[PDB]
Amino acid sequence: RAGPVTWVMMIACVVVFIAMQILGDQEVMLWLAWPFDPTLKFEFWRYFTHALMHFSLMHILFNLLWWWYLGGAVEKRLGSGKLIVITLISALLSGYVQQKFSGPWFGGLSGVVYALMGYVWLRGERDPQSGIYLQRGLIIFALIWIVAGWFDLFGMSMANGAHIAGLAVGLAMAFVDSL
Ligand SMILES: *C(=O)c1cc(N)ccc1[C@@H](*)C(=O)OCCc1ccccc1
Ligand SMILES: CCCCCCCCCO[C@@H]1O[C@H](CO)[C@@H](O)[C@H](O)[C@H]1O
Ligand SMILES: [Cl-]
Repeated sequence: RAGPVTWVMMIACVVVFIAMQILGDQEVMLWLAWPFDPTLKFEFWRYFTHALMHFSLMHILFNLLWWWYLGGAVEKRLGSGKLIVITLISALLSGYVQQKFSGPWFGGLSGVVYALMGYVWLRGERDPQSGIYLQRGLIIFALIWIVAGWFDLFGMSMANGAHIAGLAVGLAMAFVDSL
């Protein structure tokens, strides 16, 4: 069974997605988006809660599938705290990069997913004895997912910088952990 962090993130993402359909996207953003006014700067949740908002059925579905699988394996084999820190750092840095080039109106677990991909793969590669690795088939489907994003496939128009930021964090932490 999926652990407490894997579970609560999925719940939170569904609750927020529901809230977005009922109230509208823009209204949910006013509460959860990255600070878009200087007066909102000390509302600390906003540097993270942008990761809980999704705009498309397809990104929430696939973001949560990857989260469920990679997050779940990290949680079970390496503990809940590990998953928390990976999420918080990747959300913060991917958010930071995104807002820098495209402004404060954005959201999604896309960045956090890149970080779990990076983490799980590089950790399996460098430190087999940890128990976690990214299976061959999944490397392939991860790469297709990455490629679909990079080249704007399937009518998608996302920013690459934030995704790079997320992957960098996952690699960095995998590097640190395999010493
Ligand atoms: C982030 O949300 C993101 C990042 C990348 N690189 C690709 C997609 C997404 C969102 C997502 O999962 O969208 C669905 C893509 C998809 C999956 C399967 C078939 C067709 C399209
Ligand atoms: C560009 C010139 C005008 C700027 C207008 C920006 C107003 C700042 C909005 O603040 C936000 O208002 C929301 C509802 O209005 C609340 O949900 C939220 O708690 C609050 O933080
Ligand atoms: Cl989305």
